Amino acid sequence: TGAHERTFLAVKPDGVQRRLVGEIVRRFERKGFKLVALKLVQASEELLREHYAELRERPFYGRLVKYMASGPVVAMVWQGLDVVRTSRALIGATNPADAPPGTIRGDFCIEVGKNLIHGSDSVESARREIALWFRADELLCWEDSAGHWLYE
Amino acid sequence: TGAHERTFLAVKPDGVQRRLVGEIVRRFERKGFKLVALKLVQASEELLREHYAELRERPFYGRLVKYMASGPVVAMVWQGLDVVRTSRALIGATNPADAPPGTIRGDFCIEVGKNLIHGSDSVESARREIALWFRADELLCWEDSAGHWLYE
Amino acid sequence: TGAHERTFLAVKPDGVQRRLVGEIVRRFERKGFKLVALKLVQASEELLREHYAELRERPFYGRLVKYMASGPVVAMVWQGLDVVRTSRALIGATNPADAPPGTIRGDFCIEVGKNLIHGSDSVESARREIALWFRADELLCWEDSAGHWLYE
Amino acid sequence: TGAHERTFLAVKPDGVQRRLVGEIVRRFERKGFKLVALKLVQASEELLREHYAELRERPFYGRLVKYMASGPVVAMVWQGLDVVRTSRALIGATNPADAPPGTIRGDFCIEVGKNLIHGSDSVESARREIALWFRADELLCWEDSAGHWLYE
Amino acid sequence: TGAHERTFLAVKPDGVQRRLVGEIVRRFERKGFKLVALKLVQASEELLREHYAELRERPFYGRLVKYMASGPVVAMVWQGLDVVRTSRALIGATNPADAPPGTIRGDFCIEVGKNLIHGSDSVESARREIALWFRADELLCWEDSAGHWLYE
Amino acid sequence: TGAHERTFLAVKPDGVQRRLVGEIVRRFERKGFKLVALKLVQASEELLREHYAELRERPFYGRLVKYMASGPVVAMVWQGLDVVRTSRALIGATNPADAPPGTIRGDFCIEVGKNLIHGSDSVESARREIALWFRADELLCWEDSAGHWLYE
Ligand SMILES: Nc1ncnc2c1ncn2[C@@H]1O[C@H](COP(=O)(O)OP(=O)(O)O)[C@@H](O)[C@H]1O
Ligand SMILES: Nc1ncnc2c1ncn2[C@@H]1O[C@H](COP(=O)(O)OP(=O)(O)O)[C@@H](O)[C@H]1O
Ligand SMILES: Nc1ncnc2c1ncn2[C@@H]1O[C@H](COP(=O)(O)OP(=O)(O)O)[C@@H](O)[C@H]1O
Ligand SMILES: Nc1ncnc2c1ncn2[C@@H]1O[C@H](COP(=O)(O)OP(=O)(O)O)[C@@H](O)[C@H]1O
Ligand SMILES: Nc1ncnc2c1ncn2[C@@H]1O[C@H](COP(=O)(O)OP(=O)(O)O)[C@@H](O)[C@H]1O
Ligand SMILES: Nc1ncnc2c1ncn2[C@@H]1O[C@H](COP(=O)(O)OP(=O)(O)O)[C@@H](O)[C@H]1O
Repeated sequence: TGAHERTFLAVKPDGVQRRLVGEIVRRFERKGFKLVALKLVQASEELLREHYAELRERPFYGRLVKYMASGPVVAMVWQGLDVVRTSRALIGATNPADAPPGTIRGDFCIEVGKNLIHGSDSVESARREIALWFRADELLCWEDSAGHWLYE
Repeated sequence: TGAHERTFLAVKPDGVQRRLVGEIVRRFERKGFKLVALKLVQASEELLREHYAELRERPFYGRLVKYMASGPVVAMVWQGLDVVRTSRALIGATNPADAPPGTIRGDFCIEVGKNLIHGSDSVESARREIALWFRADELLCWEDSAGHWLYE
Repeated sequence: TGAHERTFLAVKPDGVQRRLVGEIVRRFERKGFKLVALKLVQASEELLREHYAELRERPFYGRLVKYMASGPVVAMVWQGLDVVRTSRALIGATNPADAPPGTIRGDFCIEVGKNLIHGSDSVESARREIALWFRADELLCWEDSAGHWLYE
Repeated sequence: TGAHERTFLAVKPDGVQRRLVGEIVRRFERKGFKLVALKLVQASEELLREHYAELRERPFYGRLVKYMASGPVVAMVWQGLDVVRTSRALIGATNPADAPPGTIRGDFCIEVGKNLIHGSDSVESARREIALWFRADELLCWEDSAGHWLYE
Repeated sequence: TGAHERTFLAVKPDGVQRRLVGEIVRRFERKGFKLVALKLVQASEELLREHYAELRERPFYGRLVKYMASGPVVAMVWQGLDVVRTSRALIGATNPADAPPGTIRGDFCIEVGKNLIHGSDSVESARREIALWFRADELLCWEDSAGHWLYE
Repeated sequence: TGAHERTFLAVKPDGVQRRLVGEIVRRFERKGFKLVALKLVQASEELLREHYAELRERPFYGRLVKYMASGPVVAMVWQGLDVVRTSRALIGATNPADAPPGTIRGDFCIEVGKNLIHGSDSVESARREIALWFRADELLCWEDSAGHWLYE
């Protein structure tokens, strides 16, 4: 899908509580990605169980779903060339301990259960999570004036 | 009322296009205010005309309304003591020329017809603007861990 | 006297707790002031009522002493031309509501009882506060390479 | 001349030595002004005597000219609506002591003889200083892609 | 050779348009390198074709050359120990996708055909590129006060 | 042990002199580590050769001791899960040439003898260095409100 690829990102409850929302948004803005959906939300455990359905057998599954519902998250959709892969690169490893300085988690986090943010792991997960969290009318198309200075 | 006062803020289309959303959000976060609503919307002229109803007869009203409808805006509700009056101070004068460095308009723009942000001018205006832009179930109540170090 | 004037500054418990120590220090560093003493302490109530002796008969005095004692404070001494008066300008007005953006309290604080920093109000108060918080041996003399570019 | 107004700015030798060139440039970029000339230069005392000709009777004139020639300056031309007036607002008062936090001098400087930067005091001085420091071919015209988000 | 090694750097037209000049300059300043030449130029295709002579037969050569000529570039010479190799590390991989967060390309862009900066690839290349872009009298020798705290 | 592991960090004389203390502190603060001791000192040569005891027979040992004694150092103790190993990752490789951008030395330093910071290399070295630089009464215990958002 080229430069029209989209990913689902969410600032987790710890990110909101630590006042790192603007700090997170800025990292993706300064990179050149296009913000196309944004929402402050109180995620229900039902949505979170489906969001993390792949992890249902894991010992930390219950804790994860409860933590993600214990406070507001900032749900987001970002657009650009390799946005899924590259957003993951900017996030850093799942475990902050393996994430180098320079990444969100390397700069801001200690522990895997309190990493600040979610990013889709693949284009298939992205497509699944976009539809899960957002309605079609919540996804905005806009002509970026500086697009020519990011692409070609 | 009190620490429970709320204000309506909006990053205008130039804020999104100039990649200043994270920059704007960060400044209210670090000030100590609570983010209680957030969404990226593409506003109709109809909404904006109601939003700026009092400016109906102004020579610049057409330009304002079109400009606000020209791109996505980030709609926000912030909560805290004296948040309406204080957010306006953070934003700076309507004309960025009269807005001192240190303010959002002082640091980040030039002209009155492109001043990167809207803020409610009073508690009564905030009350009308919140209801106009948000459904009541888009306004989130959450226990902020940071209020302990901001309030007596 | 002159370029060798000194002030006492302290990051209050809310400053440490909100992780704003580095931020505060950076602002005095980038200004070109010379750091001559620095220390993390749990100041005893006995020390704090002598520090705030002049506010004895104020209603808030009691809970101001108890608060400043309720956590670690970063005590420091800064040196430079007009440091006392210039520090207070940088810190901002006592009530953060009166403190403009660009100042520490204008950027970071909401309420008077949680204004993340103390600064000596006069040259004479500075001499007194410096002597009360530090021993003579804690105040360091060091050749300031940067001085040749900050002074005529 | 509207949005086509230009001003001459120079990072003084102290600004270069303190590594504040990028920091200075950033303040004018983030404001929305257009950089149209840029040059690292070793200013001769002959050029500096003419640059500051208005000050020839002043007791500090010799010292000023010698300081300005003791190291490289970053000579610049910036363009935009009220760029002369507004650049001065961003610089802050001549004497750093009268310049509030938020301005270059308020944030970064102590003493009048070591203020970090020069800005034209008027459009007439701007026109004089542009021609003094730059040849016509050193002034570049470029179409700013985000111009529509700064003007109208 | 030694601390006297020099490299040619250029902020490409996208760096100027995305207002990242001050951001780029700040990163070499804070690393400890000495700025010895600086100018904003509008490069001819002829200069750029010589600059990228080795890429003459590449399928993207036309696009590169036109893009580089499409807007003003900031030409620079930086000086310091291992400055060529180290600047390249600061810049990051040619393709911004392979450039880790923390690098200029890692933080600030997406695509290989719009990577905001050029850096010499070797001491021999730097020598050719400096002579190509600068006259010898545009290269400044100045006694840096900061070298004392960067070098043994 | 665990979340209560502690490391010793020191801003070396070049760190203080280059006004990078606030910068360094901020980076450990934003990471979520807890500051438990802090102090500006002129460390005696006798202390420094016992601190660097293990490097006795190294050629540089002599001038390393004398350098670290030639100016004020900011001694500190930080606390958190895996703080020792994570601090060293944040600081970067001993030779800044091997230290990637995003790390402290990768961002700020050029040469091995002027790498602006020391950090304990192991848990056992930390216990030893902490005890050597601080008295038991200088290491503070305080309730970390932020901990509930950094740990599971
Ligand atoms: N071992 C664990 N203990 C507690 N929480 C975990 C653990 N592993 C993962 N998590 C949480 O669950 C989220 C989803 O895990 P996973 O899908 O493996 O990683 P990612 O978010 O990188 O795709 C993580 O981002 C993290 O917040
Ligand atoms: N004279 C003008 N010319 C063009 N646009 C204007 C003018 N005055 C105001 N505006 C636009 O209309 C908005 C609303 O105006 P107003 O309510 O007076 O200011 P504020 O938003 O600061 O309360 C302003 O923020 C600005 O975007
Ligand atoms: N009305 C008040 N209520 C609560 N605390 C106050 C009040 N006024 C002052 N304080 C506290 O007492 C401290 C010292 O008071 P004062 O000397 O008046 O201000 P400053 O610290 O700006 O010099 C202030 O920093 C503030 O935290
Ligand atoms: N009293 C003084 N002593 C030393 N240097 C001064 C003094 N006054 C001004 N200067 C230097 O001379 C420059 C030019 O002075 P002036 O034209 O009055 O101010 P400005 O630069 O604000 O236009 C100042 O920016 C400053 O660097
Ligand atoms: N495959 C490509 N497609 C488009 N542009 C490219 C490609 N490879 C390189 N370029 C452009 O040409 C410039 C010079 O290429 P090269 O010398 O290989 O890299 P570097 O500039 O990192 O030394 C690159 O910085 C980039 O702007
Ligand atoms: N080859 C060298 N030349 C000069 N100084 C050195 C050299 N190697 C190490 N040092 C200095 O000695 C300090 C301690 O050395 P070491 O323990 O090897 O590194 P680190 O401090 O990263 O653990 C370093 O921080 C550095 O300043």
